[PDB]
Amino acid sequence: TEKEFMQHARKAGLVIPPEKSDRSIHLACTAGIFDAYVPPEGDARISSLSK
Amino acid sequence: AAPKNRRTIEVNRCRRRNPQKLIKVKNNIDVCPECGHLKQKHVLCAYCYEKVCKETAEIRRQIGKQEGGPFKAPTIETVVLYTGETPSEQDQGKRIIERDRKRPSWFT
Amino acid sequence: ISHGRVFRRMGLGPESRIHLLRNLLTGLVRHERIEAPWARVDEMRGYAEKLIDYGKLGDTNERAMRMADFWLTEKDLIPKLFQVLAPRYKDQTGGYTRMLQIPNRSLDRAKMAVIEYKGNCLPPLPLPRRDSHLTLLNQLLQGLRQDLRQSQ
Amino acid sequence: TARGTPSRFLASVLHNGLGRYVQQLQRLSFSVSRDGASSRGAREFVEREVIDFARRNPGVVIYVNSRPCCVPRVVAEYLNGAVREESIHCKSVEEISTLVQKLADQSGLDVIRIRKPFHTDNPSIQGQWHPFTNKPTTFRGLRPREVQ
Amino acid sequence: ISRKWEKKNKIVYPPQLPGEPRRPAEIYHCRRQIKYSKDKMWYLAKLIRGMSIDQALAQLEFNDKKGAKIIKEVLLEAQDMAVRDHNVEFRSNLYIAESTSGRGQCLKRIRYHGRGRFGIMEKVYCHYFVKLVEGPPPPPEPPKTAVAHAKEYIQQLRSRTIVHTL
Amino acid sequence: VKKGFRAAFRFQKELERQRLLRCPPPPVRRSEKPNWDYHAEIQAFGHRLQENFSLDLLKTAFVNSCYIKSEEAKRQQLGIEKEAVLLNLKSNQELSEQGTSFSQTCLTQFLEDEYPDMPTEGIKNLVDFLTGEEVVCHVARNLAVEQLTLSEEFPVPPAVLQQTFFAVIGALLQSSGPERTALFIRDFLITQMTGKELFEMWKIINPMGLLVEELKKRNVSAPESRLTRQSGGTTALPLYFVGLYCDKKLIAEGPGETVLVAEEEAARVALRKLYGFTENRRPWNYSKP
Amino acid sequence: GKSGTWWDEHLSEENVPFIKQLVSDEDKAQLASKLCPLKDEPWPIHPWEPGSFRVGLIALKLGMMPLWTKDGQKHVVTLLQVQDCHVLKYTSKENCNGKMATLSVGGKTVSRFRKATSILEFYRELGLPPKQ
Amino acid sequence: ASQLSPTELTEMRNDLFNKEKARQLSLTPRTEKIEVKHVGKTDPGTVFVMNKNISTPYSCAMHLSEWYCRKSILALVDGQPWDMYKPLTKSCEIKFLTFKDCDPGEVNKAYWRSCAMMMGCVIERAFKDEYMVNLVRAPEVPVISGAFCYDVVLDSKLDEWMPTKENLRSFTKDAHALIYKDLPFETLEVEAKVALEIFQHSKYKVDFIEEKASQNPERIVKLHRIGDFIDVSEGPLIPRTSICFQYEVSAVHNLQPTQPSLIRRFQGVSLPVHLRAHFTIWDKLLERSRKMVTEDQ
Ligand SMILES: [Mg+2]
Ligand SMILES: [Mg+2]
Ligand SMILES: [Zn+2]
Repeated sequence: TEKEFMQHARKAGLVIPPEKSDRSIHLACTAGIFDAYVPPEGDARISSLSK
Repeated sequence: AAPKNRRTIEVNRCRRRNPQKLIKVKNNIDVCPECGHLKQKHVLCAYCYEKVCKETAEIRRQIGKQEGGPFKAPTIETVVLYTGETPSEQDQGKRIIERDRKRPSWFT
Repeated sequence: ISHGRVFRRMGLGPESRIHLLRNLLTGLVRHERIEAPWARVDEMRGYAEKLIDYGKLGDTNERAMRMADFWLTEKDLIPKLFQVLAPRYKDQTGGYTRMLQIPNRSLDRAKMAVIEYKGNCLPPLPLPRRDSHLTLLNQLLQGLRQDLRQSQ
Repeated sequence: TARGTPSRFLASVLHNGLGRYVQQLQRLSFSVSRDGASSRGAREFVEREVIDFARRNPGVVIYVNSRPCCVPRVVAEYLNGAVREESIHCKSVEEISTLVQKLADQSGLDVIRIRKPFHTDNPSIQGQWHPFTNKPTTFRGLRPREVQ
Repeated sequence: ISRKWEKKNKIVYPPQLPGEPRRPAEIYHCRRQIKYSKDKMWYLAKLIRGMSIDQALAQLEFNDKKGAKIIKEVLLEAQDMAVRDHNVEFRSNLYIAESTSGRGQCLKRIRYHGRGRFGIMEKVYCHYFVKLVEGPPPPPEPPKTAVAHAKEYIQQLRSRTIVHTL
Repeated sequence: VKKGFRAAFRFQKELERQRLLRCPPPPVRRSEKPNWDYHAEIQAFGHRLQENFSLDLLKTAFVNSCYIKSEEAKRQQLGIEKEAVLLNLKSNQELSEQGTSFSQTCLTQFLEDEYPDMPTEGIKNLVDFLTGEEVVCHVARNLAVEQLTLSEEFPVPPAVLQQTFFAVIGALLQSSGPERTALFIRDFLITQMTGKELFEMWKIINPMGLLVEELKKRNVSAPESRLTRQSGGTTALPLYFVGLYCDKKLIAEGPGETVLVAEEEAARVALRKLYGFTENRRPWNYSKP
Repeated sequence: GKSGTWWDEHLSEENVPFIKQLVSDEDKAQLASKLCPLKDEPWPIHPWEPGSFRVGLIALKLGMMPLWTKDGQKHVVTLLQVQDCHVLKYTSKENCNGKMATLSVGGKTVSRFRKATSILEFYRELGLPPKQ
Repeated sequence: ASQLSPTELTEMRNDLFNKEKARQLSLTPRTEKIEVKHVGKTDPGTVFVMNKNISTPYSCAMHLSEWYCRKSILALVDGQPWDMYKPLTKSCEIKFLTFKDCDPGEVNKAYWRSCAMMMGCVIERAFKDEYMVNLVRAPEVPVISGAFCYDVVLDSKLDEWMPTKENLRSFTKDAHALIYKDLPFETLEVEAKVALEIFQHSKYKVDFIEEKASQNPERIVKLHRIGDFIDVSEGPLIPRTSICFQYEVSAVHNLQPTQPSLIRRFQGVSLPVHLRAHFTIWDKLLERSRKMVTEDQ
């Protein structure tokens, strides 16, 4: 008549691999873009061959 | 005295599930005319009562600031003021409690 | 068998009942609005009205002063009763101590209520108003009232 | 027990003996083992008797699968759609011949309680009993204690 | 432990053909391991079972039980997930289809009776399941009138045969 | 754990049985299940009916126009040239038309020479009942032409099943003379009339008007209905008996729960007795001359 | 579903005293209308036969009181007051049990706002305020 | 103007009504979004995103709660009462009106328009078909008078009779048959040309349509429908016909001397389900409504 529950868990991943290691995570992309291509304002207006 | 036999689940379901033991549907319930937060008839709305008790609590805190310590309890009527709101001439001798707010549009 | 038997049994006796009502009444005279369970404010409302009657009997009356000295347990509420509460109801006869139901206590699910003295510099209670005169049924009854007024 | 199992009425499948009798068996699907002692009687059945059985009543198509199995079986399919699968696990040649003959004889209806073993489809000829059979009529159809 | 009522929201049906009815939305939600007995929770679940969701919230806001606030929380968040995730467009247009309670994992304690004797006190837990279906609440089954009673009795008398003969 | 293999395997087979009984699969043709050979099935279909079909005409009769178009649609969505055998399939339309024409005229001749008093409209409704969709699909399903029929949409929608059943009637008409096909449609269609009343097949609406028209032909004047037997008029479960008298002579008598339904049933009884179709008639003489 | 209701739920602040005054005046006039039954159209009055049984009343028990007689003894009486008594309906001899005819008699007046609809229809057809 | 049975007239009328409603729905091509705002009291700052010319204000009350569906009778689109089943057009701000509100005068007028229209619907299908019934109009009387009124010319054969209580109770029982089936008051705002093309026979309806079309510059009159009845009215209606709970036609009265022929004014009283009265007060109100209402000037 002396027994308790189990399973204390958490549901959010975190940043353990820099807490100490010598293997870093091998990415295959980047976050965003380098410098955004600003299109011309009349791109549908000049949607033909050229001008 | 002790049971002579185990009551089955059929007899138990006949007992603990009849309309004398079920929860009765009530139909006293409608929307409050102000604030629409579903009061009961013959009962003050808990939202509007919470409004009034919060404002009454702040007024009582300002009274407790103005009365200093206990056993003070003045021999004059009190009256509350909000920002702006100069004291009327009929509220001359009456105690003036001013907190800081606009006067709410239910307390007139 | 309790036929015609008023005065609920509240505390642990008669004397504890008088002390419970005395504490509720002293809180009412100080703060002018109280929330408590419904039976207790019912009994205390029946006592509060006659306390206002004793306060309105006057200040130099020794019997009224004795009653205010017993029932008010903080002794500053006696000048308040004889100089604020009783002059406030100098015109009225018996309509004060307005009592209304508030929903339920959180823990033990009791029937609670609010009583207040009238006058009452506090913000007003959300009173339920009787229905307006411009509605359908009341305009029909107003037409009937005007018709039997013109018929007379 | 009969209250615990279903029951049907005695019936023919499509009025067999009225016009022409038709063999109510469609198929026999045999699955016997090459190696394995459990299929020895069925192995000898495929040796000697299934050829004469196939020649005997040609309405039935017989298949022998010859599959590795610890329990050989026979699946008998009937015309009305029913499928009856029986195991011929460790049986004689005579027992398997009796089994396939009994499967060849019967029809595909359920073997449950068969419930009143006769199926007259027009049971009465002189006219079924109603309470005004064996009762005399009276003049102008008067009831008892009538006046006119 | 088996958690399948949580996985019922992950069913995805094929896209419907234009010559078909609507197939109303179905939303399952449950709250596990409530510290409340399963019988007392069952009485509230039987109270709700057929009502609309706004009427269920109205009855549960004024019922003075411990499980009433719990079921009101579950029904409110099921309404929120129904409008947000499962693409119900009207917040009010949902009715409770299934409403029940199950046993949860319990603990055991001693009760210390009044000699050197004891019992096994059990710390009770329960679940609450709910299933919402969009659409108006279905009308209650009307009680059978004397016409239907008479029609069933005459059908019974027309059904009988001459037994134990041809 | 308990050691062993056989009880675990037996519980596995029971688990598959329960799980297959919970979610049953959509049923597949017998052509797609493992034990199946088409030529042996056509030969056994010829043999169990005690008939001698020419197998090319039966294989002609079992294909369908929808099956031809669907097979060419399957070979054209994949683009494979199957113009070898598909151009010579010869769908069962003409055999079904021959079968319907012969079955209609032979059933008309049987029903005319068995009941010479039945009207033309009644024999037309009877041959519409026997060649109707439901009973030819029932006989077709319990004689296993459904398993041999080539089509799409596996349950074989009943127009296609009726068409292929009359197609195999036409194939029997091609391979053997009119007498053998007459015996075939006798034994497999007229036996469906057993145990059924007349107006369960004709389904007339106004029997009294048809009865007074019939008596207008036979020069019997007009049937007057007189009430014969009754037991309880005031209650909710009456019983009546209305007899139809022609010149003070009984011709029929019918029971019922009201007077009107007893009169209508009496009209039905007279209308059966006039047409030579009573439940006491000579049963059909299945024999060989 | 339909909620409950009472008589003065939807009435205004000004219409409640008007409805009280109106219905009080109406049933006061209805009680005063039946005051002279012998001038309306009375049923035929008969003389007393020895095998006869007449109607009774419905009274309201006020209280008790002592009461003395000429020999000196003291008796106690109960004061029963007949407040508002009216014969309501008559059922003939063949219509109840075949034994004796019955008369219905009503008690003191109560409010129309607290009776069932069929009872109010009965008193509206009869012309009296409803009885307790 | 031609000979027509009374049923093929309602067939062609409601078929033309459905054709005009289908054209009204089909004129808009796609799903356009409008941002209707809530400028009410209870749930302020709420802003719906609705489908233009499809979504009703009932479909805006369904987003909030069920009580907004139960108790709201009229919408208030920016200054003007909108009946609860009329498709919104422009991006607006909305507010709902109830019977127990502070100033319910507009919804009272809407309720009495709907009850008078129901009385016209129950009058026009209860007479003998060899007699002719011409529904003239329902004049907008104030609700302080005891009853709503509907104007009807009867047959020339019937300038002498008046109904007893049994015909009136037959009228109310048919009106309760109308009430028991919960029918939608469907509206449609049509041009004067199509509206005059609807009726074509009742010259009283023709002059009433011309009167209501003369006052607006676009010549648009308000048609409504309960099932297979179609009538003209000024202003909006209530959503459902089951909102009425206590209903009665009181009497009929003849007002001859303004005209050669005889016009008969049918009068009756009603009360909604949320504002029902006790049986005694209801019989009082029923008793007053037998007196003739004359408020037209
Ligand atoms: Mg106690
Ligand atoms: Mg010890
Ligand atoms: Zn509120």
